[PDB]
Amino acid sequence: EIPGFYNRFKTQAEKSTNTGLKGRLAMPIRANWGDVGKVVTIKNDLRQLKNLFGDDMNYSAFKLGKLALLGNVKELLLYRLVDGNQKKGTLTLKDTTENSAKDVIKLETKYPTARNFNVTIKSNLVDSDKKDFIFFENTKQLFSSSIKGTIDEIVLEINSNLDNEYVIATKVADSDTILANVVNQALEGGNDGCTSITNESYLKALEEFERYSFDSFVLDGVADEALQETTKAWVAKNKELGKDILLFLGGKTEDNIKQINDKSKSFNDENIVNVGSSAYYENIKYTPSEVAVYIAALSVSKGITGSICNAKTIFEEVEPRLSQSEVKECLKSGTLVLDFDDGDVIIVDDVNTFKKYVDDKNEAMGYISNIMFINTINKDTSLKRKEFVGKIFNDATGQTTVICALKKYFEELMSQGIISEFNVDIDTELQATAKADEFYWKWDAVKVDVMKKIYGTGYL
Amino acid sequence: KRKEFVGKIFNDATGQTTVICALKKYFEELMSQGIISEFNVDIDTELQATAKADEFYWKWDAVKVDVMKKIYGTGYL
Repeated sequence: EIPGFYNRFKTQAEKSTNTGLKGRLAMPIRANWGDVGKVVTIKNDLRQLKNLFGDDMNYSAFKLGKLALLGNVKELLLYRLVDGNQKKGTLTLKDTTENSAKDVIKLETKYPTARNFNVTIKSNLVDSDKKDFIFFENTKQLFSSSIKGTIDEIVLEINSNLDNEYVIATKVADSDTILANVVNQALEGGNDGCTSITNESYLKALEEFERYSFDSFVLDGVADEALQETTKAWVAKNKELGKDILLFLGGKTEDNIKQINDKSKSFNDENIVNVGSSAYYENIKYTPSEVAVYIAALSVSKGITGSICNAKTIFEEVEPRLSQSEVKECLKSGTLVLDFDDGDVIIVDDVNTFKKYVDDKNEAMGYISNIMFINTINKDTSLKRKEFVGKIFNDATGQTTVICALKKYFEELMSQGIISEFNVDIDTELQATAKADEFYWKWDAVKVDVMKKIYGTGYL
Repeated sequence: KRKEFVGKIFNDATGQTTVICALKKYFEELMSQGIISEFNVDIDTELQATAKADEFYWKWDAVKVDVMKKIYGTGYL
């Protein structure tokens, strides 16, 4: 640059930061409003969810999004599910100067929907040629504007202000004629999003979700069986492909605790978590899958350095309600069920559906926190792939560098206290059999536990 | 190296030794860079016996240093 003393001030996030959030979650959702056919990330502010997908609790989108956000996920990734017939609302405007009136402007909702987004056009009381363009939803006004009677400036203004973000205006003809007055005319022709949604839509959503990486998946708070087996196979495929995705599920409200335990027996992969209990938060019930959304969100928000075996929930009630016998039955079945151990609703344990089996996949694998730990180690290691694969020569120096980097990572874990003991070394047994263009290595560790049970004995 | 050695040294033991020494120096330079893990370069006495007096035969083995394409890890907890 030219000589001088040029300041460039950077007080954007000086101390406006907090560290109370973590994790990311996947969400196929049915929605009346918002983008369609894309996987969109949502920051934890619910205002973003409300803006980008509406505020209708009749739909899985807003309700499950609110539950996930209250789960304190750092970034919530959504995908709007639709049938192919799903459509945008639309309205058309016409001129009045000519006896044979001609359509000159068309209004269409910015996102596909079927809501009653309405529009009003009336004569401007100040200027003769101006028309006052006002927009509503069921007469609840969104935005008002006034432009002279030329179509180009009218559509440009209507598309300019983001107060009119609900609707897009397009020019039908290049007229300079006075528009026709409308009063609360709905943008018709749209279709909602709950229309004929089937397993194929969920399959397409999952195929879209293959692109990204996630900490957990919950399947739209829907307990349809065939979707559950499909997602089970999909997660198994993703695991075999090096994508370590965890899955939470919730049974149907009609299922008895015996049926829920049978389903939790049917699932035995460690990445499957079955939720049995229903709950109420704002005096409104939530099916086991709807609360499975929340428990998955809370789990991913916990991340490492935590668990869920007694994490307090937002729910004001829980049902069905279990004695210690029923709780033990559910845990032995691998079911996760909420509890009312105190005046609040409390998560009973960290169990997953796998826990029915014991020894080879160890008992700690029956707990979700260990699976999150293993998936995190696999993810960081598969991040190291690109640092080390195809970039170092397999000699003693390259092996030493790889081992030193992994040792530094595990020592960082040790510094956090997550691991009580570890060692990582070359797998000389397999390294002897290794081909010259490959490397084998081994590591042992001991994750630091957490009190689930405590016992006290008193003397007087 | 052809232009350095062809038509400029007499095919005697001295010339063969000089050629072999130069090639050895080159391969040792490669070794110093670590590109080669092992090598040897020597006169091709099998073909040198059949070689005409105005020509030279030589042999060399080497082992290029590989790179990780595949890596596998196994975990214990």
